[PDB]
This record gives sequence, structure tokens and C-alpha cells, in this order.
Amino acid sequence: VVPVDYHLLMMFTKAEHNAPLQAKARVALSSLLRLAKFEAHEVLNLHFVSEEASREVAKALLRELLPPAAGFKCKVIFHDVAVLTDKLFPVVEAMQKYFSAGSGTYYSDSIFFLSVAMHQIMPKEIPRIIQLDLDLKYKTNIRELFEEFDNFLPGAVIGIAREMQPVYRHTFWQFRHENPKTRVGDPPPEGLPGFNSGVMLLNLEAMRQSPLYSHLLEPSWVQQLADKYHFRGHLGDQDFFTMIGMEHPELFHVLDCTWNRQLCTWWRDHGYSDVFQAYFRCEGHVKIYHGNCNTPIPE
Amino acid sequence: QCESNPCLNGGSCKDDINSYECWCPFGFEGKNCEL
Ligand SMILES: O=c1ccn([C@@H]2O[C@H](COP(=O)(O)OP(=O)(O)O)[C@@H](O)[C@H]2O)c(=O)[nH]1
Ligand SMILES: *[C@@H]1O[C@H](CO)[C@@H](O)[C@H](O[C@H]2OC[C@@H](O)[C@H](O)[C@H]2O)[C@H]1O
Ligand SMILES: [Mn+2]
Repeated sequence: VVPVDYHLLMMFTKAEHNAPLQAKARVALSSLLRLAKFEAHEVLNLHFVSEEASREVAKALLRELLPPAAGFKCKVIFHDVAVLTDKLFPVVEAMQKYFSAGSGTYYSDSIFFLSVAMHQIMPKEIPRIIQLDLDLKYKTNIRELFEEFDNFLPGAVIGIAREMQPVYRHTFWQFRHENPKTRVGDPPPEGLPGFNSGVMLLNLEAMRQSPLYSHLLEPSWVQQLADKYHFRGHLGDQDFFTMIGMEHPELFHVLDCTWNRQLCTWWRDHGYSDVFQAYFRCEGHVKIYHGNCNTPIPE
Repeated sequence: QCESNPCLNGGSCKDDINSYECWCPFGFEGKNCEL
């Protein structure tokens, strides 16, 4: 049997003496592994981006959870946050001033853009990868998410779920003001509410092979679009994808909300009580919960 | 990370050094859109 690889990537940094992060990672990784099922020839590759202290914390957590109940093959890989930061920076520098907390351009923010240049960072042998937050709880076999790659329409490079709060309604205020009739920042099903980065299907091949996507990474394109949209953010990759998602929705396969059911309600209590429901509504059988903004996940 | 700017104008982080005005979403008032 020719072995078939599946690749996941999670950020796991500054985890030493950070108990809330470790407990989050524990909830994510146990549900993931408890519920995952893979055929005998298949291998689940778990990529962690970590400085050396967090690598050790991750190893201690992983040993307690591996091998997985289901008995499938699993490989753990660590990538140095510092090595990735230096590889990312040339590509990512120019977008940092628009999407980082706050300004200007710091190395410490570069890693929050890893997904945007993932196709240039991972070895070419990896054709696809799913990048996942650690404040998640899995309610299904992660293997099922991979089939959504098959639903990418021509030109689509990334699979991503919508943002479930009106944060982008707020961020795009001036563009909305100047364009009363825009769908930019509006709720679904017909509005463009932007994206959440907690669950992302990164088709590295399609990213590498897309002329449009490559252009959008260029400093002058980043700058032209940020100017056009009067866009400032501090959520990194999420903000960049949201923005180029306004201009070029063909790039994105929108995942159903049940693949990244966000629980954060912070924006409800900060000016958006009326419209909040229209953003936050998600129905159907939930596959992944996302306890964003430190929101306890139900049990 | 930074706390989101509750204001509609200026940078994405609250207490943007380069901002002097704060325009609050409807129904809120104050230097940080409190009440
Ligand atoms: O100190 C940190 C903060 C964040 N993260 C990772 O970055 C993701 C994004 O942060 P978080 O989920 O807290 O942000 P939110 O989902 O609220 O935007 C987390 O899930 C973690 O994987 C990390 O490794 N160390
Ligand atoms: C504004 O700042 C607040 C408080 O620091 C954050 O909680 C907000 O982020 C949350 O809502 C938007 C989601 O995309 C984030 O994942 C979530 O943490 C931030 O917009
Ligand atoms: Mn998260």
C-alpha cells in the first residue's frame, strides 16, 4: 500500500506557565484524537509551530494522548517559530502594518501571517494542510474535513468559514459609509461578513499555482486594496484573507458554519446588539466548536 | 494582542496614539464607548 498522508498544523507558542492555553490544547487534541479514524495505510501528521519551551510542553501533552484509541498511524512534527518567522518576513512584511496590533512592522507579529505564505513555507511534497486553532473542540472525525478539498471550484485556493460576529461590519465602516449599497461587512446569506481563521483548508498546490493569489501577496497590491477598503486590523491572516475575499471571492471555498462554530459574543456588547444575531446564527449538526475570545465551550 | 478599538475611526487597537477623536457605534458614549 502506498501510504497516504494527512497534514494538520497548529500554532502552539508561549505555552510554558500558561495554563489556560495548555488546557485549551488539551481539550482540542483529546477530542481530535479520540474521534479521528483513518484507514490502515493512512498517516495523520500533526505539525506544531512552537519555540523550544512550548515544544516540550506539547510533547508531554502528546505522550499522554498517543497512540490514539483508533490505533491509526500518527506522526508529530515541530517547526521552529523563529525559523518560520524569518522565512515569512520578506513575503509578509508589507501587509503587517495593516493587519497587526497595531503599528508598525515587528518580527513578533509575522507568525500571525503564516497561513498566507504557507505554500512557500511547507516542503513541496505537502500538497494540502489544515491549519487549526487550539481553542477548538472536535465533534466528528477530522478525516471528514479533508473531503471539502474536493468541493473547491476552479480558482479557489483556500477553504474557510465566515466570521460569526459583526467585527468586519465595524472594521469596514468607512468603506460601508462611502458605499451605502455594499455587501462588504453585511451578514449572510447575501452579505460578505468576512472570515474566521480558526479552521483553514490550505491547498498549497492551488496557492502556488494561482497567478491571482501570487499577485495579491505583492506589496503594491496589498497596499492598493487596504487603501481602497480603508482597512486596518490586528487579526493577521484572518484580516488579509477577509480583505482579498471582498475583492476576490472566487479564491475561497466557504465552509459551512458547523465546521467552525465560533462562540465569542464580545462584539454583541460593543455596539451591535441589533444585528448580532444575523451574524452569529448557525444551525445544523456541529462538527467543530471554536471557543474564541476565551469563551468556555459547552459540554 | 491588543484590545479592539471600540471607536469607528482610527487604528484597530484602542488608544491608537495617532487618534484624537472617537466615533462610537450607535447607542454608546464616552472616550471608549462605555455607556
Ligand atoms: O499565546 C498564544 C496565543 C495563541 N496561540 C495560538 O493561536 C491561536 C489563535 O489564538 P486564540 O485562539 O486565542 O485567538 P481567537 O481564536 O480568540 O482569535 C490559538 O488557538 C493558539 O493555537 C498560541 O499558540 N499561543
Ligand atoms: C476585539 O477585541 C476584543 C477584546 O480584546 C476581542 O475579543 C475581539 O476578537 C474576538 O472577536 C472577533 C473574532 O474574530 C476573534 O476571534 C475574537 O477573539 C476583537 O475583535
Ligand atoms: Mn481561536
